[PDB]
Amino acid sequence: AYTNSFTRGVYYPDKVFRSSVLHS
Amino acid sequence: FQPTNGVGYQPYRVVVLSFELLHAPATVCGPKKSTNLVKNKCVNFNFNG
Repeated sequence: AYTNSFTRGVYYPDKVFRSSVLHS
Repeated sequence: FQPTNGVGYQPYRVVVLSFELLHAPATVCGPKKSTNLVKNKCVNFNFNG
């Protein structure tokens, strides 16, 4: 069986807080 | 390992301390003391290094 990983799998790459920003 | 062996072949004990620097809360700190906190004034802060 197979399924679609729509948008899941994103995890905090760093243990530092950020706010209202688009970080690459 | 024999006591008569050359120093190059003599046994050496090795310990490697590995630590990752500041990215999260910490539990191993040095002997530094602490001080009270003051707000609304320009100060030199040192939070966990």
